Amino acid sequence: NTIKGLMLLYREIGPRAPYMVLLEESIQTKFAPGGYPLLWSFAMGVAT
RNA sequence: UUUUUUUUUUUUUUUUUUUUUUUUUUUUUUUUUUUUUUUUUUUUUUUUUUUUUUUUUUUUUUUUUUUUUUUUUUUUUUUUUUUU
Repeated sequence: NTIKGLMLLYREIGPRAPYMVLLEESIQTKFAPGGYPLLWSFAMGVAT
């Protein structure tokens, strides 16, 4: 559910969304793993 | 035709209970660390006219039958007798 909301937030940000870390947007913190540690940990499991 | 029966007799106020006694702020975490140009192949080579047959020969008028012969009037019964 949290991931689904984030994708809508990413679409809402605009053309500056991919360069969020470069501009150091405060919205970036909500995107970082830590708000969804369980799925991210599973995601890194298959990724590796 | 008709012959019975066909008023009434109880009871019918009330007696409880009905306030309250707990809890009810907070103590975590929450940036990032990879990868992400390309390396082949990619014209064509065959074949592709024609050779047969394709008139006709039979039959195809007719021969029977086809009027008629019966029957075809009628002959019974057909008021009433209780009760109410």
